Amino acid sequence: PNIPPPFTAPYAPDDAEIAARLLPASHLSPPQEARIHRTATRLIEAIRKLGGVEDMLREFALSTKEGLALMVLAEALLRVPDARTADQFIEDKLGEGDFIHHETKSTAFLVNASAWARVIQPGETPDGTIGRLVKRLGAPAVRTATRQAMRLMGNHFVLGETIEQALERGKPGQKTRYSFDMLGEGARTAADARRYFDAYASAIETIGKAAGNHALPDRPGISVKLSALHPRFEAISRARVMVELVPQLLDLAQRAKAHDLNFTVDAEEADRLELSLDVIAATLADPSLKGWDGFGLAIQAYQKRASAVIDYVDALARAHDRKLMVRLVKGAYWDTEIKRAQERGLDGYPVFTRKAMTDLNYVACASKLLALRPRIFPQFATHNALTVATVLEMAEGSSGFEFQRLHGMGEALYEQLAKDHADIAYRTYAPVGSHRDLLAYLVRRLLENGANSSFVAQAADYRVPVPALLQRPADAIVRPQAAAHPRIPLPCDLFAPERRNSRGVEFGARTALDQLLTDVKAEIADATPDQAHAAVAAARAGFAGWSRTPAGIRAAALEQAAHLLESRSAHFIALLQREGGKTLDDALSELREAADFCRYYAAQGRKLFGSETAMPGPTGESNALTMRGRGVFVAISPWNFPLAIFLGQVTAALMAGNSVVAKPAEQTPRIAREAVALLHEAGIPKSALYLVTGDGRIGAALTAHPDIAGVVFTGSTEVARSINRALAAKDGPIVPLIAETGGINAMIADATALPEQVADYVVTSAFRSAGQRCSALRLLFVQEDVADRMIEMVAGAARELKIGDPSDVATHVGPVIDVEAKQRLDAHIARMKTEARLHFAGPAPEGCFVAPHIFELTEAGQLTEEVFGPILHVVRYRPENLERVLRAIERTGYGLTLGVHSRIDDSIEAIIDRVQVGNIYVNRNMIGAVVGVQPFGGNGLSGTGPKAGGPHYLARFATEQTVTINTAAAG
Amino acid sequence: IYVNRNMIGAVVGVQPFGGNGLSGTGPKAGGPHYLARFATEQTVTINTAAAG
Amino acid sequence: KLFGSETAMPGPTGESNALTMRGRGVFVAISPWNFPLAIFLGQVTAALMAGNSVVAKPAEQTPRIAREAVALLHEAGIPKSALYLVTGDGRIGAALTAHPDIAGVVFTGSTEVARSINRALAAKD
Amino acid sequence: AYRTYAPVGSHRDLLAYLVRRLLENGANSSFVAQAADYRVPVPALLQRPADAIVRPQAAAHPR
Ligand SMILES: Cc1cc2nc3c(=O)[nH]c(=O)nc-3n(C[C@H](O)[C@H](O)[C@H](O)COP(=O)(O)OP(=O)(O)OC[C@H]3O[C@@H](n4cnc5c(N)ncnc54)[C@H](O)[C@@H]3O)c2cc1C
Ligand SMILES: Cc1cc2nc3c(=O)[nH]c(=O)nc-3n(C[C@H](O)[C@H](O)[C@H](O)COP(=O)(O)OP(=O)(O)OC[C@H]3O[C@@H](n4cnc5c(N)ncnc54)[C@H](O)[C@@H]3O)c2cc1C
Repeated sequence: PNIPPPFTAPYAPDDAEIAARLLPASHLSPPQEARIHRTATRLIEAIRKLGGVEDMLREFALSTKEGLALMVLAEALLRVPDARTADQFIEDKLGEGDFIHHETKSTAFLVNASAWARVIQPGETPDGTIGRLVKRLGAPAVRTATRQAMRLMGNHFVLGETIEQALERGKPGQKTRYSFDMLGEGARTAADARRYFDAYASAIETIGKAAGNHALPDRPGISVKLSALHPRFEAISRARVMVELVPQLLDLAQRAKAHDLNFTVDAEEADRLELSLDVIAATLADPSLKGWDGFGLAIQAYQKRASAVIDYVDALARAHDRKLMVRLVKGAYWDTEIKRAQERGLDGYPVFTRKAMTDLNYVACASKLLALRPRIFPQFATHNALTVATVLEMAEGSSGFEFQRLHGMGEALYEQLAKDHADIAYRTYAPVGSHRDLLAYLVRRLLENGANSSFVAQAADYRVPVPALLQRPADAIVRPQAAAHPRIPLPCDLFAPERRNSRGVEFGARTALDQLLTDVKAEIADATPDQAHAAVAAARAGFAGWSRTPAGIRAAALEQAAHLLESRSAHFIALLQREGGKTLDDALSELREAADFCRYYAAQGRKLFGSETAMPGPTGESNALTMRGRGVFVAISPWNFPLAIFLGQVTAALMAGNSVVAKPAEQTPRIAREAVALLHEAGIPKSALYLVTGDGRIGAALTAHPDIAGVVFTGSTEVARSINRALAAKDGPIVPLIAETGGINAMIADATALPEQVADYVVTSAFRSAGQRCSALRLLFVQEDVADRMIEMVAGAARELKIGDPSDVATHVGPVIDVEAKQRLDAHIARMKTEARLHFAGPAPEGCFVAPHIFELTEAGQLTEEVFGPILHVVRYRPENLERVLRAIERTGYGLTLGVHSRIDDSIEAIIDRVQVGNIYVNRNMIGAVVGVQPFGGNGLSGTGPKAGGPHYLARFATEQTVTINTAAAG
Repeated sequence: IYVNRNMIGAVVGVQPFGGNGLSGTGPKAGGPHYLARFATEQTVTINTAAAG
Repeated sequence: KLFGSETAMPGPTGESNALTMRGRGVFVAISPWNFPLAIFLGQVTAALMAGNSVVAKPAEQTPRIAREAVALLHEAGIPKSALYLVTGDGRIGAALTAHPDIAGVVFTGSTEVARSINRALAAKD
Repeated sequence: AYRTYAPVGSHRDLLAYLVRRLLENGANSSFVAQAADYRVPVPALLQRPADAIVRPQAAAHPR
């Protein structure tokens, strides 16, 4: 049969339609249900008859953060050479003080062994995760919880500083009772991708030398992650991924085949499904994998596409005439998928949103997989007693499949299953790898053991009666229309009923990305000072009628502008790419933001200007407060968000009842002209909105005009002051100036932060849009104990960014706006090269490009200007010198964005309390403020306020009027 | 604006008082838009996904 | 109502977004002779309420009431370090408003003086 | 100094004693029960009685 086409199932179909088929098909005869019920009751009875992570979380009532901190402290304590020394520490030091120090050191130990190896003053304020733990449970219970974490870490994990040390520790002249769930994921650098490859290769040899003499399926397996093997494993980098990753995955599959092992490609996020299936298919196709039945992959039942992934895998197996071992799981990234679909404004969720639907689809999928025997050998990975009992019933035997579990979970379940059914096979995986890969793995692990819907958690809570654990999924759903979770809105309804959300696109769905790429590919004289003056006068004339147009009618025009923007998204995205130099995601994002500005100011507009506010007062008198347009606003906009900031400023002014003269940046008048024509078409009268183009001279003519009633300006600090001076110089009214200006934006990362995550956030914040965002990271402060690893990881990550033509989908970093910008940037770079350590200087293509650069400074004071390009500055610091760091941030006088990366709530809160920055971003990137979600704007040298996209913005464009009427003659 | 009564003696919280043009910048003293002008906004955005 | 608590913003799951309002810094309060108690206290307590510290310069003709008011505020709970009274002419007012460390001016008085204050502010770097 | 008492007697007198004993160990307001529930932070166990009452008129239980 034919090799199947590239996988392209619909990403997020409707749950009800799926439920309409799954509900009737799940029906079981009374004797089938009786067997299921009995088997499952027995399994749970055994479960409720050792210790696991969930038990520790439940016993001390620990959050996932606290669980994490104790397990990290436990691993550090287990690696102390002399056990008595750890014992001394636990009793004498732990819980007595140095709470943050212990948490910081034990976490740093995971990337910098040297870091972990003092005298504690009494009466120390208990802060940090551990100190807060101690205030809550008492120091003695914390010691007890750490010792339990120590038994868990020592018994359920195979760990070392290096893979060689992990592998040596996990050794059995016999066979290992465990398959390896390797720790690695998401290479950030080319060197990370090689390290993980070598770890996998080394693991396979160790596993091989101890594999026993039986045939599959009774040989050990290894689990592998595509993201570990390639530093840009993403849909937009598919071309380079097919060429680079496939040979590497092939090399490991071959090494595995030589020991006749089970080799399994793990399933990761929904946006990587298609790409992974492409990688897997091309790899499987190689003739070198013939005559071996161990190749396989995981398939996630929580996805709506799961059943189609099974069809695809089967056709693949028939086309190449292979036997595959296929792992069926529910799925480990549920929270991530919900969040991403909301952020990306998708039209639905790739996963089910009711737990019972996952459970339903898992059983339907198991049923399908069982009938693909013997070509497919199904592996059912679950620790759910009901799921196990149900799959066992459907198999009608015990041959041709196995179950799977993770070391430290499901032990009692599968022991009992083995007693009641001697021919049952189950595979046990152990997590194996290096300390530097532990944190990322622990976080994912802890979300499921801490989940309340989790079977493992409930079974361990004796409040939950056994029969509750045995509810059939079909009886929890009942009706197809109930399939979706009622308390989780679709992304388009995220703000309902306040306003509609703009639509995004899933780049990981090739149908969506291809169409978007296709639609997009398918798509000005200056003004004289006299024309600018005529513009003001014409706007002054149109003001009277526009200010008196009812607020509902002004709002309707904004909402219609939003609708037309989204309807013509391809036209505007094409402009943003060609005139703005933006990558596809930046342009799409800008388009969304422009439409979000319209709907949001429209909604705030009705609330603010829709009706008067009655003031309390004496009887026989009415007092009403209203807000009226001010006059003609002059809107001056920058080149870097030439559509969204342009429209945000303009539609705010219009919404408040002002007429507008808008002057866009010299570099981007075409998009501004398309925007203005669009507003006119949406309902803005020709007499309320005028576009005037030209240089700073034209801008200065507008702002010097005696008849204007206010200025809204976004741009350089220097120009804002001159505008402010030109206004204050007039003898007329003092008009409002709203000025959003630059920043020297810092980020603080401590040693409790995950270095791979921070690296991601730093790369994005500093280098996305070639650093041409006002919110961009300019200055990273990183704690010395993790500084070398963090810097190396950011540098290695920056080197994987494709720089080039913005219209190419694979491009990460497009050109800077113009030659003058490139000249200023290249001059700062030349200076920094003689002044500070160069950690990275990327290769730029010929043309208007500047590549990411990373410099380390001796001190923050060496950075004195905002440099508007892809250039990161790094300062390493000592933990006790945080005060010097905070002062260094205060000293610039700026205050736009600040990033904070830390596990420690008390440190985060101490930083928030201290700084005056407009936008603080904790444990995520510092860019992409969402309208109505992150009201965006800074203070000090960074801006005047109020914040754009927030609830205090519109009022500033208007003036108040109080009407007081003596009503006593009416009675 | 005062209709069929005198033009003086604005009462705090009843007649938010203050003018525009050459008469003032705003916001009106004794009204609900006054305090905000003396303050600055701060947005704190926290990724809480690790907590669950 | 305004500073008592943060405003939760709508947003995606797995993320919190809170809007707060903080003091700006040092406010200079300049008040006229014609409502020497109420406009003095209106401007002063508003700035204080918003979380700013205040340097208040009353009109030359009415410092005695201004001093009694400031003393009364201290006694009612305003720390000495949050509120200071400076008396003198327009030149003293001009000293306060030209100072590079102040975070805002609240002014009631003549149109001509407002412009000169506004010019002195815009002149700063 | 502290004195420790042991329950001493015959089986025929146990049931009546156990019932009374079990009402206090099972009580949610019970200090012993709360201290053994790690959900309850140590500072909660240390609330002074006078601060739970606050006002004389609140002395009686409202429900
Ligand atoms: C050996 C092994 C290997 C694995 N490999 C992978 C892999 O490569 N990729 C991967 O993604 N997973 C993988 N998993 C699965 C993941 O790690 C979890 O263990 C698994 O999802 C838990 O399922 P369950 O039957 O044990 O538990 P349960 O408590 O029955 O099921 C919990 C699951 O339900 C789902 N869920 C929770 N809430 C909702 C909701 N509101 N709506 C819809 N669904 C919901 C989630 O998927 C959650 O994990 C693997 C598991 C094992 C044991
Ligand atoms: C050695 C010993 C001998 C004892 N002998 C006697 C005896 O002879 N007669 C006798 O009656 N008790 C006796 N008790 C007391 C009784 O057995 C309980 O042990 C005691 O009341 C618990 O108090 P506490 O300080 O340990 O615990 P706590 O948890 O502090 O206090 C619980 C007590 O609060 C009271 N209480 C609970 N709810 C309310 C409420 N809503 N309003 C008002 N009060 C409330 C009850 O008295 C309850 O026992 C004795 C206790 C001991 C240890």
